[PDB]
Amino acid sequence: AIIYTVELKRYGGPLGITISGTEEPFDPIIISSLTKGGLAERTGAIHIGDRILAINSSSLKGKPLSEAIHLLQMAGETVTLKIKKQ
Amino acid sequence: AIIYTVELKRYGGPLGITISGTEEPFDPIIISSLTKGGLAERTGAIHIGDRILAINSSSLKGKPLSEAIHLLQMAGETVTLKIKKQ
Amino acid sequence: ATVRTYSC
Amino acid sequence: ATVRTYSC
Repeated sequence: AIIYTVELKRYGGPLGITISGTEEPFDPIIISSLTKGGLAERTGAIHIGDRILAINSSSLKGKPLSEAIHLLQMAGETVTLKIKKQ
Repeated sequence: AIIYTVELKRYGGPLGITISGTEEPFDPIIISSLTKGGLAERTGAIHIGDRILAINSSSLKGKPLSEAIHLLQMAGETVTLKIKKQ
Repeated sequence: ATVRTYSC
Repeated sequence: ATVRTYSC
């Protein structure tokens, strides 16, 4: 299991990705796409298929997509993501 | 300028990264190659050509390659790399 | 369950 | 000027 953490400085903009998931607690939250020319793509830090285990230190284990969204809405200039490779 | 940070858990094994640099303080320390099948390569979050600005929070600004070697050997189980895109 | 997509 | 490498 390859797990790593990345800290992204978004320079006032979005991370440049879309995540997908359900409200079923243990379903995984996955990175589904990368915006062309966006931060995620330019850094090459995260990719499609990657599972998000935590955001800003708050675990998503057994948490619905709505929780991930709640956290993202409170993201500051720097966002930390714990990633699990598929 | 795009900077991001990656935290890797090498445990007892290697990061699977080869860095290059001179002993001239101002010269940049760069990621020159990745071990095929190594941790760094598997994450897909580390790229050849990018510059290492800091290791485990200690800045390499004005520091020679030898300092980076020193920091990596003392980094412990978790290695945090602050990276600047090339 | 329903799968939703969120841009961020 | 001498460039060296280190593998880890």
